[PDB]
Amino acid sequence: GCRHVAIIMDGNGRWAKKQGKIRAFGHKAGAKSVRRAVSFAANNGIEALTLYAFALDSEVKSLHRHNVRLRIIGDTSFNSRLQERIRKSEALTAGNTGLTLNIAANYGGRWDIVQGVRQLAEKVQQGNLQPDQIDEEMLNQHVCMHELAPVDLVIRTGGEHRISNFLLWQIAYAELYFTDVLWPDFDEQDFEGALNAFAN
Amino acid sequence: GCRHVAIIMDGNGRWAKKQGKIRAFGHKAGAKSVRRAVSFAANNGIEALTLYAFSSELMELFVWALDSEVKSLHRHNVRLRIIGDTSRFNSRLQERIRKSEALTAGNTGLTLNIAANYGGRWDIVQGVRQLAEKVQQGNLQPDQIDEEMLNQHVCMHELAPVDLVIRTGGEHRISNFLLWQIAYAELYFTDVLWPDFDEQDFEGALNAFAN
Ligand SMILES: O=C(Nc1cccc(Oc2ccc(C(=O)O)c(C(=O)O)c2)c1)c1ccc(-c2ccccc2)cc1
Ligand SMILES: O=C(Nc1cccc(Oc2ccc(C(=O)O)c(C(=O)O)c2)c1)c1ccc(-c2ccccc2)cc1
Repeated sequence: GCRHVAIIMDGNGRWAKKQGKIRAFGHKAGAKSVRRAVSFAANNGIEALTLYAFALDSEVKSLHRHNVRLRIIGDTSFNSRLQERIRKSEALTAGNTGLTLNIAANYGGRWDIVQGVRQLAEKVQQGNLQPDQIDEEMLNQHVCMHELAPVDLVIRTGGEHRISNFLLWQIAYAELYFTDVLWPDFDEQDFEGALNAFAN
Repeated sequence: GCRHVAIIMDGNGRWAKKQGKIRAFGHKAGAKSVRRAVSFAANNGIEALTLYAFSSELMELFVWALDSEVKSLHRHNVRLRIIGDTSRFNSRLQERIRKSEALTAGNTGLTLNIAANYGGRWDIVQGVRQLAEKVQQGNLQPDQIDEEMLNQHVCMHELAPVDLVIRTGGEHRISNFLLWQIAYAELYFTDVLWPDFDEQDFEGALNAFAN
């Protein structure tokens, strides 16, 4: 019963340079693998896919047309026009009922926790909330994706075995799956394999 | 070149099940493997070792270890720390904890951290609450609260960062152990059950980290 999958997409650059091709060539194949993995998730009743990449404006109409709700997690506070274009893609797809897609942009798991500290750190400095009252269930309501299904499964491609300051709070009970396959190569069968690991 | 290792010790019960023995046999065997992992770490230049048992489904009866192992660890120059929500506990064994720490705090060999009802989420909530008082006490502008700062209020802030997390026993989860602290740590999962995790398995992990 897997509902929320998070992916550290790695090996974009490696994959390209192995073929004697540039940094961007990998990111075009990487963008194609992203889509691949998005249909796969939508078609298998995954409710939430969170992608970490460690311009989108050309994917938006396509994602909208595929019933995908687009949300950006991270520190965007980015030049003012871009921030408004991000809001416009969010709003556009806000009514969609299919897969929820979260793209990490200048995101950090520690930053995420911080942000949430401060939402409470002035829910206090306006005598609204007691230190004593501060608990987990609370702080959780103030971290990214608290409205979404809890993260079940975290996938990292590219062969490294670390979280690298992707989700920290959210991954307390997630399954963690590391494959050497580089992101541009990661396909439906790679994805199913991770899903079966969860299932066992 | 790895300074701080944290270990989720799992597979004690499966280890005994395998031989048709009750859980308790595995626990006794796991106790031995802990001693073995503590020596290894002291004699292989590790500065800090952080140990988290893992149930899930008798755990308390880490009182046994506290009462039986402390004076030996002191003699071996091991600095003993208990991390976790201990406020929960009975007064008298809260004192035993406090007295074991006081005994060993000036030891300059291995720092040994023992997780007792620890949760990575609890750790963070605790760090925060400290700050949330520092706000309702003047002192601190919430403008000011950043990563460096909350870091200083989570467990083990005064030690080298966690470099390597080992989890034995087959499962691929943190299970709410360290969270904030494992941000950049290497994660190492082996199917060896804890009672069988020896020097050679620990060496494998350290050699894996080194690349
Ligand atoms: O608790 C410690 N080790 C330990 C070993 C074995 C089992 C175990 O708990 C389990 C695990 C699995 C199961 C199951 O069912 O799988 C069960 C069950 O359900 O009964 C119980 C815990 C420990 C205690 C104290 C120190 C220490 C303290 C102070 C100073 C120095 C060191 C270090 C480690
Ligand atoms: O770690 C435990 N004991 C222990 C004692 C003394 C030294 C020591 O490690 C060192 C450090 C430095 C040196 C050195 O400097 O050489 C040496 C060396 O000389 O080999 C050895 C380890 C322990 C912890 C928990 C349980 C337990 C768990 C659950 C239930 C019951 C018991 C059992 C044993």
